[PDB]
Amino acid sequence: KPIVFSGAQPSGELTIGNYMGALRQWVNMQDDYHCIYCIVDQHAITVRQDAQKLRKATLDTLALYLACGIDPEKSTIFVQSHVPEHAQLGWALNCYTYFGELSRMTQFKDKSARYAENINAGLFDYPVLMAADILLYQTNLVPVGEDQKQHLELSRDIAQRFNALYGEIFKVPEPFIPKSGARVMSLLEPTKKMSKSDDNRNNVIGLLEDPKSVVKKIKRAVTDSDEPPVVRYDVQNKAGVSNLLDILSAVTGQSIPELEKQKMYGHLKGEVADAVSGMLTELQERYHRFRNDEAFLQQVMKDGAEKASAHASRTLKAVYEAIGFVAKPH
Amino acid sequence: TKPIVFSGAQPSGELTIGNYMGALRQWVNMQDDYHCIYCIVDQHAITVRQDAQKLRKATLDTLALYLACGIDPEKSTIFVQSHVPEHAQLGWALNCYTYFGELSRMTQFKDKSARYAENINAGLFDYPVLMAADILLYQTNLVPVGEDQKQHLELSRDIAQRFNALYGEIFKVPEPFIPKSGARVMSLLEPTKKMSKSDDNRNNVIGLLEDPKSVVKKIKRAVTDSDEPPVVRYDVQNKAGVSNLLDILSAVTGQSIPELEKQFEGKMYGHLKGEVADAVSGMLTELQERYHRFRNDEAFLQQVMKDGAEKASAHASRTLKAVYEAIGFVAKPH
Ligand SMILES: Nc1ncnc2c1ncn2[C@@H]1O[C@H](COP(=O)(O)OP(=O)(O)OP(=O)(O)O)[C@@H](O)[C@H]1O
Ligand SMILES: Nc1ncnc2c1ncn2[C@@H]1O[C@H](COP(=O)(O)OP(=O)(O)OP(=O)(O)O)[C@@H](O)[C@H]1O
Ligand SMILES: C[C@H]1c2c[nH]c3cccc(c23)S[C@H]1C(=O)O
Ligand SMILES: C[C@H]1c2c[nH]c3cccc(c23)S[C@H]1C(=O)O
Ligand SMILES: [Mg+2]
Ligand SMILES: [Mg+2]
Repeated sequence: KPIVFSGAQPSGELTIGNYMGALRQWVNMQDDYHCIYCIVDQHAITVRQDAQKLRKATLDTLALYLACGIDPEKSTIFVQSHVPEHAQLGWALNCYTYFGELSRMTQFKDKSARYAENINAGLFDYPVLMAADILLYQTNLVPVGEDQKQHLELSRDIAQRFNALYGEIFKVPEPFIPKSGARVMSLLEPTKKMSKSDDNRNNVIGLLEDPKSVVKKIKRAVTDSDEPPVVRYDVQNKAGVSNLLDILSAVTGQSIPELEKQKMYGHLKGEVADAVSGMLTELQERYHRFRNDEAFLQQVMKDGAEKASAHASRTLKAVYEAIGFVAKPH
Repeated sequence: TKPIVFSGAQPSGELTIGNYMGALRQWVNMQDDYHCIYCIVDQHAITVRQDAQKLRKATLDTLALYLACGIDPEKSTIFVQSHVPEHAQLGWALNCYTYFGELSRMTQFKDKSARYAENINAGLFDYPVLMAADILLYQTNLVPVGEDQKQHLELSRDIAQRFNALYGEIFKVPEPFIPKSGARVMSLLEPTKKMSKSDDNRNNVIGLLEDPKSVVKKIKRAVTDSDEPPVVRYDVQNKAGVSNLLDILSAVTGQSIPELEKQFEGKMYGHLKGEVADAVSGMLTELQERYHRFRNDEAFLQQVMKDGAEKASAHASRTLKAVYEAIGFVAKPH
């Protein structure tokens, strides 16, 4: 069985874009792959977090994984900072990553624009720690949304570069990007993707949004000024309507069967809202159960970090041995 | 309760008289009045490409030379950086509180980028952050380094202050200790660049294990100026090679530059070179008598690293625990 690894930041409440781009695939892959899923709190602090909100968001993210169907008896689930090997491989991989590879990254430039007062070395080094997360587990396949394609390309290049110097230390990982829902767009600015960290909460549908909020947010989503108004797919010219179709389509898997609903944008918006909320209520029932069982959350983190540590330590010893470090005395 | 001292050196070649005068001599001398922790920073070393077999050998070479110089494992904690995972862990955390601009302004990154233009890697750029992690983990008060690391230590002070301003008094704010002489010993054939263990041209450096004959030859060929008559006077701008010899002699003997200039009135650079070579070789006799016994005692080397890593881990994990609590991480279940 190939190995699957993927992560999400506790930087906010997971969104429907997180669900369609990543989490839905994570759940689907649990029988055909040895799946390892991580709450990457070390990545989350590359953007300034209130300390209380970060601890809460870590546990919220864990309960949301569980609520979406990530099964701790099938998959390893763990918190990144609980496994020191991630930071240790992160440093070693820095020494095999070109500065130019990092400065050219779309996320670094975009987040630097968004956080001009906190352009820190963690933001720059983000893809290297990502590569470390992935390569530690001899990962074959990495289910992510479209925005992480470039980062995953670096992970592939780093694995191959290190292997060329030292032998077959790493597996070379490949992305798994879904054909629908890989880049869900912001409701009030459909030219930019939906991001859980957005200060403007109305761009985003969180997985825990009650039915009234969903109606309100979807009703106000930016749509085009065509005359007459019809539901057609043109990302360059009907970005908002196209994103609303993508959301409903990747929620019900039909495509042009909805394109054949030839009504007004308010009919689409009422349907998206009802459909989206029907999904959440099932998820939300499991969440409110998992989130308030602290003993269960602690057991899942404990068991998951122990499982991850066994694999991560094996790869890291091999890396340290290859590089030339004196082994830690036992 | 003694103030805490931390310092490191990379396993990147035989330590030089520059490493000794700028750092190692002070390391030894601070062992009685400070709680001293000294590190072989192999994770920093790999920011420049190393052959794996040479790195492993150089790690033990460096450890044995620490011990031969008088670093005392009864008095000091001695360990290899990679043996203590908290260093990389805090290294990542401090990345998130270090500005990209601060790192791009470091002179070392610029200078090494020029030397290794084919390997300008993210480790070389992030070098000072891991350095700050190494130091801040141990609640360090004083960091004995040569002058070239002054800028890097200023960053460590800035990172500690920045972090404490957000989270409370998690870190001690470390201070450099840089000697008044021998803080930047210069290369013998190119006196405008410092002595460096990593220099491909071995005739630029005096390693701590070099014979008296080898010392005499390298000092003899050291670049000087064309003053006729020769003038033994300290002037880095105009007389870099002669000034470096005076600095080296001053660093060995304790004699001031004015005293040495008076001493060498009417004398030739050959007089200066002979006195430098004799002084340097006398400085090295004791550590050279002991090096091979330390280097060939593998059980001793392993035991020192074992005990040191255990002692380091106890202090580092307490600081890292406090850092992770302050940042907002969920603590690992026990
Ligand atoms: N709008 C989106 N559509 C689809 N997938 C997405 C979207 N945003 C993020 N993802 C995916 O979700 C996963 C987790 O990413 P991440 O934790 O960074 O979420 P995020 O919403 O981008 O948060 P942040 O704004 O803090 O970066 C990744 O696989 C990422 O590609
Ligand atoms: N020429 C020098 N004079 C005085 N101190 C020096 C000199 N070179 C290095 N040092 C000091 O020696 C210590 C260890 O530095 P390090 O291990 O990098 O040595 P190095 O000779 O600079 O090697 P490399 O060329 O690999 O950087 C530091 O405190 C550094 O400031
Ligand atoms: C959450 C982030 C992350 C850290 N480690 C990994 C490993 C795999 C995929 C991802 C990540 S996806 C990435 C992102 O920023 O989207
Ligand atoms: C060896 C390097 C290093 C790593 N961690 C530390 C901590 C203190 C002093 C130094 C270092 S000195 C520095 C240098 O490059 O000179
Ligand atoms: Mg993101
Ligand atoms: Mg150096």
